[PDB]
Amino acid sequence: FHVEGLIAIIVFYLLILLVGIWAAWRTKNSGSAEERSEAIIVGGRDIGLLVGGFTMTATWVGGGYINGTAEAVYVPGYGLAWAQAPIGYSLSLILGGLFFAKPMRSKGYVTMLDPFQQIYGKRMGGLLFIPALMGEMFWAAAIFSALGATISVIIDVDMHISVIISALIATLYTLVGGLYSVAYTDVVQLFCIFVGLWISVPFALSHPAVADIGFTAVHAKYQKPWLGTVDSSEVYSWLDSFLLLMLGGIPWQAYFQRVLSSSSATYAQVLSFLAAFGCLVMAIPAILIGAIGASTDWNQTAYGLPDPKTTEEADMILPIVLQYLCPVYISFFGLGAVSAAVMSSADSSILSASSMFARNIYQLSFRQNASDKEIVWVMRITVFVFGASATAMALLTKTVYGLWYLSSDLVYIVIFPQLLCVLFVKGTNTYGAVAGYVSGLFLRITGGEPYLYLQPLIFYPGYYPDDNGIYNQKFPFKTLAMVTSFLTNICISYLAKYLFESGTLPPKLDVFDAV
Ligand SMILES: *[C@@H]1O[C@H](CO)[C@@H](O[C@@H]2O[C@H](CO)[C@@H](O[C@@H]3O[C@H](CO)[C@@H](O)[C@H](O)[C@@H]3O)[C@H](O)[C@H]2NC(C)=O)[C@H](O)[C@H]1NC(C)=O
Ligand SMILES: C[N+]1(C)CCO[C@@](O)(c2ccc(-c3ccc([C@@]4(O)C[N+](C)(C)CCO4)cc3)cc2)C1
Repeated sequence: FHVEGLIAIIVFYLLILLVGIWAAWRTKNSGSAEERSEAIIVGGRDIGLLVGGFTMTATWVGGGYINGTAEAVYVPGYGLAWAQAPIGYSLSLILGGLFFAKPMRSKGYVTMLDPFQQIYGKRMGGLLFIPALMGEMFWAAAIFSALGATISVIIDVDMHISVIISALIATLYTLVGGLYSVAYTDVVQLFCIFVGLWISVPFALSHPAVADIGFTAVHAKYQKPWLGTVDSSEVYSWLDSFLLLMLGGIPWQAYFQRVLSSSSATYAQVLSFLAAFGCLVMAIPAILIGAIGASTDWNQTAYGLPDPKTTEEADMILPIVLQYLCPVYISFFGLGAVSAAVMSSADSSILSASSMFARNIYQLSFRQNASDKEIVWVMRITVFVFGASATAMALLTKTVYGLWYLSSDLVYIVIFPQLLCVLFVKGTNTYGAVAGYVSGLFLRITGGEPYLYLQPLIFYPGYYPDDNGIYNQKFPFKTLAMVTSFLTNICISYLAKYLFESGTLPPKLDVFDAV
């Protein structure tokens, strides 16, 4: 109901949009003359270390990660040792920039699936494009729903209007400016989230009511000592989640698009390392906010005796702290920081998915004669369509976090093993890749999603028949699936690639090219 909140938010939006358009105008005429087909997707192959590092740091830290870290820190049963998102992201980026992204940039690509369409073919590229698009779209939709909840609670305005205007801003961004605008707006929002998060903490910390975390950490508190141990019963599950965050974060058109624009491979790996450092340094505010929220005495605050953890409203602790433990003019800063992180992740995801589609699907499946113009038209139209679909998914999907998680498992199981095979383990043909993708899909689908009821059927040891009926299992069931898929891929690919010249084995038939 605060009229000045609308003023501040719209001023922020208009200013940063002006920055994005001012960035796009200069590089309107950039790259080669006939580079209109690929200027958007490639970024001119010339960005600095600073810009790329800031962009990647803003891309991974997109608000949803902040909320997840706060939840893992705050919710009882969880703990700081259960907040594997920051550490997972940091070591994922370090491993990426150290091992991968050297040969991905040294040769010179445009999208992720370039090795896929080079070694398997267009037929496999058009089938492997789906998981990345689905994952990016559901991630963006979940982050949008988070933004809507934050707005609808911090300000009295409804979530629909704010979500739709933010989506309109992102669509204008990825229409007008290809990659330079996204990068410069990423640096703007990264600074914004840094300053907002690190200015909203001390005011809440020194509240007269909340007990100091210097003691509210070890002995006995209202919620729980927020450290959080790993149960001897379940250490596999934590291993599985940690592995998923380490490895499933590597294959992503966001990071791959950022590395595919560095001026040189060395600058690309330094970009990845600096992005990891930035994620590490931006982790701390989320942990501090979680500690602040966990140490409160909610009865004597303005929220009331029913704690958020006791009202099933704990899914959004950070806005509660922002709007209750801090005054109005710092609550606005915190809300702006959250919105900026959301926009960074949203624009990165939309640009990545639309780039992948508009290049790889369109050029290599439908049209190659329209070499320059219709390609840029396809990118802009696809960006707009994906923005509209993001609006629809954010608006009318009650269960979107489950879709986000399911797409994360799908990517981490099907994309990473094939990417690793085509990069480091040569000799694999399309037969083994097809079989491994099929096996991974079967293992994921028949294993049963915890948040819906497609088919939760497995005799997996340690399956837990909880109250809602989702007999989920505590054994990893995800890393074992991915390792089985990768091993099956490599083994049968090698067996076929040798068997094709043995006997009546493939003397005549060739389902796909093998010689
Ligand atoms: C949660 O916080 C509330 C404060 O909003 C606590 O209420 C407080 O309760 C005590 C105990 O009754 C009140 O002290 C005395 O209350 C009587 C009425 O029963 C009154 O006639 C006396 O003059 C004296 O105030 C105290 O006033 C009250 N707080 C306020 C602000 O009025 C509540 O006890 C807390 N929950 C728990 C479990 O302690
Ligand atoms: C306890 N909950 C609330 C329910 C699910 O388990 C959690 O601990 C949780 C939260 C987030 C994730 C998560 C998984 C994948 C991804 C992602 O798609 C995001 N990126 C694409 C940004 C990189 C990593 O892959 C992000 C977050 C996984 C588990 C959070």
